[PDB]
Amino acid sequence: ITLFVLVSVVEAFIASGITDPYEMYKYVHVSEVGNCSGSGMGGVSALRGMFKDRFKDEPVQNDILQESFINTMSAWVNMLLISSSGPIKTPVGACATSVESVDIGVETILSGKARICIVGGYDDFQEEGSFEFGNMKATSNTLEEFEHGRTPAEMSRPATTTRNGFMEAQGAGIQIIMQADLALKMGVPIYGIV
Amino acid sequence: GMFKDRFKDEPVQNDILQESFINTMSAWVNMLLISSSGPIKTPVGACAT
Amino acid sequence: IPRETIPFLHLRKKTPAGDWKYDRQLSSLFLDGLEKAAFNGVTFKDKYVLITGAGKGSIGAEVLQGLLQGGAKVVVTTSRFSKQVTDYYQSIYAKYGAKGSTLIVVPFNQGSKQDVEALIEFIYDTEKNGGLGWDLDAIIPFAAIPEQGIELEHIDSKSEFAHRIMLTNILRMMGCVKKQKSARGIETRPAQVILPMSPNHGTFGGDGMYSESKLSLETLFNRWHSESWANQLTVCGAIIGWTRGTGLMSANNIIAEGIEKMGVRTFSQKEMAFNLLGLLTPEVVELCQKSPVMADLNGGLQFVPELKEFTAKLRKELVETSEVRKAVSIETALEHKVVNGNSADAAYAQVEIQPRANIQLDFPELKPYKQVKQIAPAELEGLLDLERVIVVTGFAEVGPWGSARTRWEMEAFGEFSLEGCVEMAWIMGFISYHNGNLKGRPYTGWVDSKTKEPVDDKDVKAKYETSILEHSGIRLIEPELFNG
Amino acid sequence: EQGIELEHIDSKSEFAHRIMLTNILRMMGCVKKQKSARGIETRPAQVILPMSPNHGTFGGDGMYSESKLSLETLFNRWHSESWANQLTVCGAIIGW
Amino acid sequence: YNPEKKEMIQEVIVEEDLEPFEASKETAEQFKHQHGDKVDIFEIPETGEYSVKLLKGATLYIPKALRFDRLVAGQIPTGWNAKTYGISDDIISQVDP
Amino acid sequence: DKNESATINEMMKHLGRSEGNPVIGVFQKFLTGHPKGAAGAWMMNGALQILNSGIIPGNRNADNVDKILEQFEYVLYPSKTLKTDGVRAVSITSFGFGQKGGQAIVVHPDYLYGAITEDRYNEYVAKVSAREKSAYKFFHNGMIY
Amino acid sequence: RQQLQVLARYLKMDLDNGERKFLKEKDTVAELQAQLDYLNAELGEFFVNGVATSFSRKKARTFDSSWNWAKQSLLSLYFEIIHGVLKNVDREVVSEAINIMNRSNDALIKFMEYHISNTDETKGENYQLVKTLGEQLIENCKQVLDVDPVYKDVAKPTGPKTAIDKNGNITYSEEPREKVRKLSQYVQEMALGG
Amino acid sequence: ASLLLHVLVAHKLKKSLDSIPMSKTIKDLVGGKSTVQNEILGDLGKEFGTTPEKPEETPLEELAETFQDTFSGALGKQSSSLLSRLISSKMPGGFTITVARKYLQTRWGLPSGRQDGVLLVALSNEPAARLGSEADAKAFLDSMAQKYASIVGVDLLEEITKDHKVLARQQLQVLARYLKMDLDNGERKFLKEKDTVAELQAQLDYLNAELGEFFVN
Ligand SMILES: Nc1ncnc2c1ncn2[C@@H]1O[C@H](COP(=O)(O)O)[C@@H](O)[C@H]1OP(=O)(O)O
Ligand code: NA
Ligand code: NA
Ligand code: NA
Ligand code: NA
Ligand code: NA
Ligand code: NA
Repeated sequence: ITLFVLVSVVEAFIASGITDPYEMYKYVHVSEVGNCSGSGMGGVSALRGMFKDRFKDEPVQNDILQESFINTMSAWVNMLLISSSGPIKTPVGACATSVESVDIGVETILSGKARICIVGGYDDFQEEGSFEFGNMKATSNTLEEFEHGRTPAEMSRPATTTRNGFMEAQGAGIQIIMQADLALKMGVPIYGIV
Repeated sequence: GMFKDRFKDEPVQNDILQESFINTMSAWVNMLLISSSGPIKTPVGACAT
Repeated sequence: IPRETIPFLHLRKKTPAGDWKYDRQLSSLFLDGLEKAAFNGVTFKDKYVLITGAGKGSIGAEVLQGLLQGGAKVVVTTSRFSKQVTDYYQSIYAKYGAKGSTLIVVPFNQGSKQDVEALIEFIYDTEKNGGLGWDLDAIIPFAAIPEQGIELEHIDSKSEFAHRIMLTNILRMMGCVKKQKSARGIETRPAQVILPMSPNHGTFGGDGMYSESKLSLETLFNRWHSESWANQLTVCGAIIGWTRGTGLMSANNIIAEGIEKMGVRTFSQKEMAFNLLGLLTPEVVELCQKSPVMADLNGGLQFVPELKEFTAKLRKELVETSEVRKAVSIETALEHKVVNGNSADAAYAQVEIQPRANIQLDFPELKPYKQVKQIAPAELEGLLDLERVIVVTGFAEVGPWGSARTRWEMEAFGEFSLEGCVEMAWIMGFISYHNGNLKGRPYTGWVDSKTKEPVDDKDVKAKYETSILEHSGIRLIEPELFNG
Repeated sequence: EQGIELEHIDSKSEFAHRIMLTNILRMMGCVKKQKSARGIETRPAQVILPMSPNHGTFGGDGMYSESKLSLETLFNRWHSESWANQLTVCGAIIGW
Repeated sequence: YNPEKKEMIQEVIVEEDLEPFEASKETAEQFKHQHGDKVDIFEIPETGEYSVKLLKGATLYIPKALRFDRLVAGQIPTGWNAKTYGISDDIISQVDP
Repeated sequence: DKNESATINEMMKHLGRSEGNPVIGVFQKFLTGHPKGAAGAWMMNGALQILNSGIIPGNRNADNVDKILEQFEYVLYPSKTLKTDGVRAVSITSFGFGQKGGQAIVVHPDYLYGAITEDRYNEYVAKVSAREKSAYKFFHNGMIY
Repeated sequence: RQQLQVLARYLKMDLDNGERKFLKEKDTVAELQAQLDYLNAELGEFFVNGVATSFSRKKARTFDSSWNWAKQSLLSLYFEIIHGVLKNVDREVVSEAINIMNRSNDALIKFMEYHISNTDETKGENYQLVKTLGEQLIENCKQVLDVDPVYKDVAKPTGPKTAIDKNGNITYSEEPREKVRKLSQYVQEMALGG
Repeated sequence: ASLLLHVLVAHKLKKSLDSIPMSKTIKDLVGGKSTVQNEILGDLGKEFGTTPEKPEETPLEELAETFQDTFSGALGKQSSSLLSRLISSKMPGGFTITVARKYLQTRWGLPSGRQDGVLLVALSNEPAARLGSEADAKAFLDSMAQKYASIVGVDLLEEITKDHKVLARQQLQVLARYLKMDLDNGERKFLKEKDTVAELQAQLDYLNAELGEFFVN
């Protein structure tokens, strides 16, 4: 999950024409670049290492616990790219964490605690999660879909008569948000007003 | 229950996943006591949450 | 209609002698139906129809568009049930499906006795029993498979099967809806069967058992009288004429213009669909209930003699003219080259430019101020604290459709640009950049990651797109991606 | 086939139709192939087709009428296909 | 939980065919699905249950026990019970502590 | 999908949205599936791309719209892409386990430039144009190497 | 080997029962295989494969949401005219008008009324064109509200044209028929014969 | 069907039979926990086959009578799975479901139908941990036989020769191992062939369904 976030953050800075994160510190205090991105379950592969692989006495990094936490994707982003000493408010919002993130991000800038904020959500897919969503009957039953002659392409069909559960996926999404006044000053692209 | 008890085919509630999430303590509080339709912003902050 | 003249579309009456001759009166009834239909339209509201053989590119599909436009409720069979076919019929309904219309697509093999019985059971069964709870008003059994190059001595498995689809299981299908109606004491809602008949029975040869299939259907004109099913089914034979396919280059289309020079009419699929939908007008529905109807929809083709030898001559003369011109062309080209040299024809061959991908960041377009100031109210200028306006400055994703660039192409357009295709090929590791010698020659650009063979951007789509789509988006879980 | 109307047409009738049409076509085809194999262009076999004047006139004949009517294609296939030197067709419309 | 006796499991490869044992058809089929060649299952004609012969080459998990060296924790006082605060049995069994 | 349709429909009904002016729904998960936490970040990326392109993508898997949703007269469920002559604002709505409701509104960025002077805008346009050329330089180098 | 044998005898174990049952089953396989082979010899592979079942009630897709598709059709027409994809000559705009009329209800009229009335003709000739087409289409839909919908093919009827260039390439186009521009005229052509 | 439905709904909510009154509905008993309603309806479909129109709103007394009209008295897939798990997870080593039916036939003289009832009652009084001794397992089934006696209203050595046949059986096994004899190869090949018979029989049955006996003969 941390790899998906690192790639997403990098690509998002490039989409904002910020090639070197440290450019922000020409315009802004080290204390005023924040990360309000979050996750529903976080590093679930690390959770398996903790709870299952350890139980089987399979070899597992001694720091595996650190890698499971929802707030360590944002930690690696700061420790590898950003180097901010700014806000770090990490939402758990299940399927809504990305919008919760934007909300926290907006309020964090409007409070004066930050002028730029990384924002968004991320979650992986793994055996255990898939099974549990199945036990809750939240996900489409693929054998039922096949009985109905549905191909995988057409198994996620919102607002349809025959819709029959959600199709689970994996990945990350990052936005960079800032004061319009700063965006204009920095001459970065402006894709939308929150 | 999700990662170990299931693996051992020990019986485990089918909604066990819902009960693991950081944001469902706050859900039960709202669903049993408060009944607010107000903000719900749930931080993960390790030792600083 | 000039008396002494037989129209290009007419109905027929059975003479006591037993032949089906043109009838001026019935033909007037039908042709007036068509004229009315063309100016004012025909409604099919409250008409329940089963149609087999309505695949894309067919006459059936043009009939189906019409039924839906008129508010019919229709069951379409497909023997090629698939997401492509499912989406095809959805787009037809989304375009033509009138108020009161419904379209029901079912997989169905008219070759299978079991499918025939199961389909009719499904149509007639209650909604409580997972059926449609319908009672059919029209059956259009156009399902068929081509037989070509199969003369008498070649007739085998395919032909015997084809004959099952195109005759024996049509009888079975009719019999089933007869049984279902009678079972429920339905004596006063006959289903009109639009039989697809042929004017030419082993005229051309090599059609396997096509001609035997299509001629056999002509018994139903008499069985309607002689058996106990007249109140349940009515028979409406359409003698379907020469029908130019999807309007592309066919071996049959190229001689159509030639056939028409004889004073004879070939038909577009829309024309033939109109002709056929003209048999579901209230007037001819009622005519079918009196006695079996027979509609010649064969553009006076009956009247050109030795139709096979003539057809065959038209094709020979076209092909001859083409072949000799192509040969004489190639030879005068070579005679030029020998006389003038390979110099003369290097100062001829143009230089073509193939595209390379040029992936863009797509920053938003900034319009000139005069134009952008018209968007927002005049009053907004200097009204906002811009430190308290929050703005998205950049965005990105990692997901089933690659980057935000590639996902957007797929979301919005359903297919990749060159730039989309090259980005996916790069993400997925199909291709890697290379800059240095490749087998002693210097090379700059894409290379297949496995073979290290060079790859032009123009070839990326042909080489890798099928795999990119097979292994992107929502698909079967690949164990290598989730730790086995 | 007796007492078999449209809705009764099943195994017996589909089989009867095989005897009385599809395997007659097959039989003709075989003697065509055997003659041609031996370059026999000048000894046609005369096929006395047993045809019917009544096609679903009486009803309840299963697929009798479809069998007997189908045979009438051979009047045209003799001209349109490559077997005219091997088989000749002689339809007998057999009465009561 | 006893930090002095952590329960773990060790993968071992069966060196010798095991003694057969009885199990449901459903369970026997589950064993067969996992082990393939390396287990035989056979219907017991009388009972309708199945015999399960785990064969040489099959993988087993044999419980073993670790001594851990964090023996102490700040724990909510012994006897604490959500029930004494008024929380229903139905909430207690639904919800994480 | 029913709950969401009903809550959007009632938001519009209460704020007196014009009869005959339904919001146009995009259902991005037909293509991507549901990535839990990231769900709304993908939807936001899409909203931004819609605003800037003026293109509203179609739910290509909307084979048949649930009859139950006809009642929500302020929602349109398109099956195919519309190239519009502009989109001024987009609603992103999210619903998570444990009563996590969410709405963001994103407004078209050209509404910002209304607030500043011609001089300031022109300076910005110059500066972005330069940054963009440099970003393209960075991106292509970073991709191939 | 002999010690095993005497132990088997004592236990009343029948060491060969398994192989006995197998040999018997192997025979009934060959017996069935021959019956199935005979049917393939008589009917042929094409027929035996061909006669396989496809129909299945659970694969029945059902399309009935015309109420939604009308508003989509309308908006697609509207923007095609604004962008000049459709012009005031194209017959596609007459037939797409028929399909909208064929779905006229109170909601559809309210939808067109909103969109057509709120289009600003001053934005360009295409906006004026759609506003006029729109007003006319609303008037139509009002009249045909409470009228049975109708099959009306308004397409350009065509005839075959075959051409062979100087280099013997064979072209086939579908060309407009001389004196036959619409189906009213097609019916006339058919009545007169030849 | 009333004992079978009571036990399945009681065991799901993890409550004794007396805690769940049969006058209440599934929707009622579940509270707002629709996650658990979907499981009970899935379990009743797995068990009996079909279901009334709205089973969640039908009181369990009434649901029982609808199932009773189409019920053979046989245990069905869901009950059988839960009784297999009860025995395999809560009974002491070697105490099979077959050992537990031999004990209910020997000690209490109950045939296959009544043992089905004793084990259903045992499932709704499922011990929390595995029982320690064969003594504790018999003590449990004795207590569960008397609870079944209440609910249905009913009133309640050649082991040396077996011990030798076990020795003989094991001596055979070690000799077979030494000889590299695969005593079960025969049965293995038979099971495989029996499957390819059913496979062909189905192909031949399908052709008879399509063409009919008259044509195929
Ligand atoms: N076995 C079959 N069962 C049903 N319909 C068939 C079968 N084989 C072919 N068809 C249909 O016959 C039609 C013939 O059309 P045409 O007039 O172009 O010959 C096809 O488009 C096809 O529809 P589909 O392809 O959906 O099965
Ligand atoms: Na899943
Ligand atoms: Na919890
Ligand atoms: Na290019
Ligand atoms: Na994505
Ligand atoms: Na569909
Ligand atoms: Na679709």
